[PDB]
Amino acid sequence: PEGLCYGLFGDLAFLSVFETMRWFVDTAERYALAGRPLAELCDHNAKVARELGRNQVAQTWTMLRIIYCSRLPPDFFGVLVRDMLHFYAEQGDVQMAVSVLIVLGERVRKDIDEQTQEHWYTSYIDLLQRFRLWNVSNEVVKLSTSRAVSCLNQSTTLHVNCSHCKRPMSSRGWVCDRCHRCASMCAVCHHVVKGLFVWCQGCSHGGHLQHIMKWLEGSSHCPAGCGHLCEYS
Amino acid sequence: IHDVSFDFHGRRMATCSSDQSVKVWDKWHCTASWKTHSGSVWRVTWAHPEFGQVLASCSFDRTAAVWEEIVQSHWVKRTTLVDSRTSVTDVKFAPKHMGLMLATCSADGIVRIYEAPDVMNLSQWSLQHEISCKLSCSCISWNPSSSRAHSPMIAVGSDDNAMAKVQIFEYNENTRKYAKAETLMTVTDPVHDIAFAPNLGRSFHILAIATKDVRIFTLKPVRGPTKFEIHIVAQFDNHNSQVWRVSWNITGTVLASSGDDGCVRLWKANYMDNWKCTGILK
Amino acid sequence: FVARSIAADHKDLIHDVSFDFHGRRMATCSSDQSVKVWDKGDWHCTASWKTHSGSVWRVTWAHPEFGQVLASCSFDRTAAVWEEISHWVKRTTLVDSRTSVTDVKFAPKHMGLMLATCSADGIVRIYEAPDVMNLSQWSLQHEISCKLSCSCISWNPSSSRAHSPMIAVGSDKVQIFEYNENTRKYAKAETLMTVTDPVHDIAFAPNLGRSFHILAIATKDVRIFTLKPVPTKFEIHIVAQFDNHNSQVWRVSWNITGTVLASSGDDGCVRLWKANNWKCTGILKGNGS
Ligand SMILES: [Zn+2]
Ligand SMILES: [Zn+2]
Ligand SMILES: [Zn+2]
Repeated sequence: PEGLCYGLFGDLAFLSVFETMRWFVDTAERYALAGRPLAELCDHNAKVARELGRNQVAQTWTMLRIIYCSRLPPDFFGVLVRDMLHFYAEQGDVQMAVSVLIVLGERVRKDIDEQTQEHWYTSYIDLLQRFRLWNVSNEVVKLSTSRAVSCLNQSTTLHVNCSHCKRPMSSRGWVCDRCHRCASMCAVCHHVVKGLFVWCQGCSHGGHLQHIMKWLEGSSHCPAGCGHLCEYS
Repeated sequence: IHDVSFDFHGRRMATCSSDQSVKVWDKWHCTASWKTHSGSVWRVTWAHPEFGQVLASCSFDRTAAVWEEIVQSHWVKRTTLVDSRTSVTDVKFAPKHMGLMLATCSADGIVRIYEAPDVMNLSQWSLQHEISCKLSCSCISWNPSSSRAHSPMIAVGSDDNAMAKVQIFEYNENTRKYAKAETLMTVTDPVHDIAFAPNLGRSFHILAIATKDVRIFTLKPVRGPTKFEIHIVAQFDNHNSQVWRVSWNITGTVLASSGDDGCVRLWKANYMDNWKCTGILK
Repeated sequence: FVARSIAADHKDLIHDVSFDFHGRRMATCSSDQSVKVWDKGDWHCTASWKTHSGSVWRVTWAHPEFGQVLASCSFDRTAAVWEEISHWVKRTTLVDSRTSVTDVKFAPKHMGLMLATCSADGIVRIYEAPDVMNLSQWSLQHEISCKLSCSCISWNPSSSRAHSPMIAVGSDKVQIFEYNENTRKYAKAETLMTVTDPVHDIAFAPNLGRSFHILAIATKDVRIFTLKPVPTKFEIHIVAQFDNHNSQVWRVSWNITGTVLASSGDDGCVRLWKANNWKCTGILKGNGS
């Protein structure tokens, strides 16, 4: 006669609407995982952690910067870093472990078995997708040290056919071979859409993503002029 | 209201009651209230969004139904699972890492597990395995571990003779069939609900059991089903009554427990692995 | 018609100036063999490079549909074709000519990206790129022999199905050539017997749906010819003959709608002629007065 269920945003239900995890979202939002040297990455991550209030996380980032981005034996700290990663993982804090794996790179990947690494990666990806954070999830997938996770970002290839000929186009060109005409004509500014080309399933029309976004903000008809109620107003 | 379940994203709920209605609330105006079953609906659960807005409902009419939202926003009845000769107690989708797999437990002691070969066609399901628990099943809980080191594992809790009321079954790669893996002889009180804690990087599986008290086990996988070092770590008797439902944190750290007293309380463990109550709600 | 100097600084004398289709981008071929590009409430230079060994006479843009493509005739018998990647990169060089390339003007985009060059030897070549995605290849197809010293060319901006491709050729007298689908080869179409003085600029006009083409000739006196179709025969008629320049006219250019004609002569005066009958609408000078 009783039903209990906990929620994703910390909400508790039993109908009870008990509100009763913004730190995880913020850390995912402003960690830096690539494109910068190890020292800069660790310093930025520690600054973010200290600003949020996780003192131990910032201390861990700075300690990693001391340990790696510098005599003691080269492999004297490998067991320590592996133990720190396992301690973060076992307590349910997966974002820190995955971020350390991304930032350190191959310097620590060999110290952890592929099964546990993939488990951590999948858990963090599931958590990120749960909070509707696609950007950080895709960044983790792309930077993943495990090939299995990196391959999870690839039936993501769309096939395009020119309408004037009903034939396939080359996977690297914007010019139709048969019709000899640009089938990627922009539907607003009338140029060549070499990059992002937003499409409509109904009227099969589209153009520059920014142009279409700006056009739909002031009207509801397809800019190509077909009458298809694309946004239905 | 017999059960409430949040969706994957935590923005929608599915509430089923004895009024022959299953309601879906969106962040909370009920966008759809439709009659589902010929009997009272016990549990309704959500599925991973990669398969779409999919609901599973088990009822007293010996049938388990799978619902899907289609575009206003109307819910359709994708499939009926009439394999059960008696009432179906609990139904739970498997974790997304195993694909679209459904498991139902019947009051006759048979746990039936289904799977749709094509995730794009929910109208078809196949009874991949059937497990006999030799006792009246009450609730089941899948193991949400996404690690490749843990085989797909399902635990069945019976509310049935002072025998073990909790059976844990594990997938065997060679035999390609579930089999008994762990039997909790220490749990002889009737079991009303079980809920595995989300793994989320942990090296061991944490099991929460609903009984006359609240019990938490850490089924550590020791190095044929894999043996476990089963050891209860939290015997909470703050309820002073029977336990109905148990729900875990979204990170598998805080266990929400609800008893017959009408009070919902949360349990978390410090760094000594000493579980303690972190709040009382009512 | 208020004239105001644009905030642009050039270290060398500019020979030719060409706008873009939108009117934002522009190109100039300065006296130091430098092809510059400016961008748009002021003008900001974005590119400048040396192109050839000799002087660059005329520079003109292509249609933006194929991309930011520039052409430049030179004295080294070369007409380089440039592309924008802002790092402008030369795509090809059309050195098939034997004498100085007097002028180069891009063809209308209604028939693809084509290119024509008039050589001082009296032969006009025509280049086309079958693959728009790869501008590094340009196959010569038509070798129009004018039998006279070519001075300028101008394509026909007409894009209707009833009008064949059309190229004007001057001399330094006016010979107009039209494409013939029956023979699949360019030939002679018409000749302006009324033109005897040397020509320094020949320019068609944007038809904008007219039933006839308009030709403007730069000579000792500005002449406007209305070519009315009836090779397709033409009713060549002269509708204007202005001696206001009192000197040889060097440049002629039409507006986007083909209604007002600009003529710049040796008198240092830019004169705008508009239909009313054609009469002057504004006399300019070097300082803009
Ligand atoms: Zn085509
Ligand atoms: Zn555009
Ligand atoms: Zn459309």
